Amino acid sequence: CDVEAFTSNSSNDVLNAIKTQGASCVNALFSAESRIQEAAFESGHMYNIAKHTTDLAKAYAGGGSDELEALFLYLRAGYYAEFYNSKVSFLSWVTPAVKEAVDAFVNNANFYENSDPHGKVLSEVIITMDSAGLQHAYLPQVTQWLTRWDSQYAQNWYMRNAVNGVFTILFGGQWNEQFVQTIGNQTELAKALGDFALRSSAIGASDEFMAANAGRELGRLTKYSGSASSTVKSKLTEIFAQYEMYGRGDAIWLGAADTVSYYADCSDYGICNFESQLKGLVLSQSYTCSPTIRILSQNMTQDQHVAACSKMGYEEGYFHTSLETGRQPVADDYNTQLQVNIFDSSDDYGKYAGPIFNISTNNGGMYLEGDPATPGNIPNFVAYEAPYANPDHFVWNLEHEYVHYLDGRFDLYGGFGHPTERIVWWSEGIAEYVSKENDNQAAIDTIKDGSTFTLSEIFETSYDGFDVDRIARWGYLAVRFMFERHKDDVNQMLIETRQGNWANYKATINQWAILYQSEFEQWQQALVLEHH
Amino acid sequence: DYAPTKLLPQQP
Amino acid sequence: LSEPSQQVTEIYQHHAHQNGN
Ligand SMILES: [Ca+2]
Ligand SMILES: [Ca+2]
Ligand SMILES: [Ca+2]
Ligand SMILES: [Zn+2]
Repeated sequence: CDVEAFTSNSSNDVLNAIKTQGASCVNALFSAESRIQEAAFESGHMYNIAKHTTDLAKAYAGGGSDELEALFLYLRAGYYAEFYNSKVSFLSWVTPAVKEAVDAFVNNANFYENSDPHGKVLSEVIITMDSAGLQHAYLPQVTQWLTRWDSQYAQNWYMRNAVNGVFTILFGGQWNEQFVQTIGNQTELAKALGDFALRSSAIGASDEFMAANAGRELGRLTKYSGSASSTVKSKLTEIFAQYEMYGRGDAIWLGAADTVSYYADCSDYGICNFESQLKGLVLSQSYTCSPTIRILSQNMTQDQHVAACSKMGYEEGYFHTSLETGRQPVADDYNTQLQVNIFDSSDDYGKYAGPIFNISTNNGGMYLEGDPATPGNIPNFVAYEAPYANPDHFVWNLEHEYVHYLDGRFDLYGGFGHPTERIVWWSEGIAEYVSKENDNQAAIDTIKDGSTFTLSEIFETSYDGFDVDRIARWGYLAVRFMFERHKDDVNQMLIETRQGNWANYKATINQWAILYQSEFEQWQQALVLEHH
Repeated sequence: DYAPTKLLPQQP
Repeated sequence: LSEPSQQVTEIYQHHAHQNGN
């Protein structure tokens, strides 16, 4: 691959680069430096490449096409770059050329072929329909794909990938005015979407995730009005009747229940309060570690419960000694016992945690402090077991996440959003320091590699960049440094954070960033040299 | 939040 | 509410935070 060859001002050079280097090298443009993106995705390049793609798509004879896969990937890579790069912004004549190229592939006699080579190009075409803002333009095709799908198509990895892209189209259509204006009247689409979700042959099959996505997008259709409304309702009713909230088809049932509940009246479907009934069914084991920790789990062994409780129990005492808490909670905080909610797997977490705890689940778990002052507030850590998690509890991220509960109750006044200064360095650093103590090779490695952060930079860390190196490793390094070399300052900072004096907290660590930078650097040196 | 798709998962 | 799931979902991710109402 040679990414520089996409920067030429001649569109023929760029086309030659796409053809000769292929989709695997085009992948680089999604994350290339801005200079390359502004040059690769000139409006003229997008136009000329779409015009070439139109002619190639018209001639396509089935059986896949490495070149068309690369061309459509490039075009939607351009829309990705345009969305995230303020210096990439297409002129108004780009998208009609892209729409013409999608049209050429859609109108081809081979559009509905079932093969993995076809699926590879078809995938990039369907995603381009969303990336290019064309969600309103191919609803008959979405309908045909939903109705044509069967177990033969489902054998092919790249056909599953491609057709699953129609749910991305439905989802992205929410921001498309022509789509919103028309989707409520798409009665055939609604029927095909419902019947796709109802395919019994999807249960336990490689395409079950698609039927689940269909159930979700069907429930989302209740946010629109029009001649399709009664078909949407009928099909949702059949989903809720055919499947159950826990058991066969529950990914489909719960996918639909989530959007129905948010956008519609749960009582029109008989699914009100389903979240609390689901919780009792999925999280059916209860194991009380102590007055301050209780586990609710889906399917853990007794050995796992005992090991989780003793690991958290050890961290709990270590936290209280290290943070010099006196076991005195902050004021206005009645989160007296952490509830640790452990699902059997990442998949189970993705299926059940969302509705039970009203959270997004594209993550490795999370701690919900809630509002500690409200009577009835429940502090919930939501997690899952994994085979490569830590023995002997095998709960992913348990030891780190548990510290957020203790830091929240004993160090930081208020709910999660109460601070009016940045505190990510402390929150994440103390969770790493308490849970890992001095066993942190990754933290050493990020000093050794030559790229470092100052105290001042660490204190400004945010979740925005999602720089996990800066957040977790350098957060840990700064916390460990302050504990080992300046514990009295930490105790002084904690007087302010415990009371919610966030300005005093900031003024306090501002002093650290100027005074201690050079010692922080020597401390890193000693840490590296100890490793050798 | 709407976000345009990056890459699709390849076959293992 | 969630976006549709891709064919592959990562098991060993970092945590999130915030809203669970
Ligand atoms: Ca288990
Ligand atoms: Ca708190
Ligand atoms: Ca580094
Ligand atoms: Zn954390």
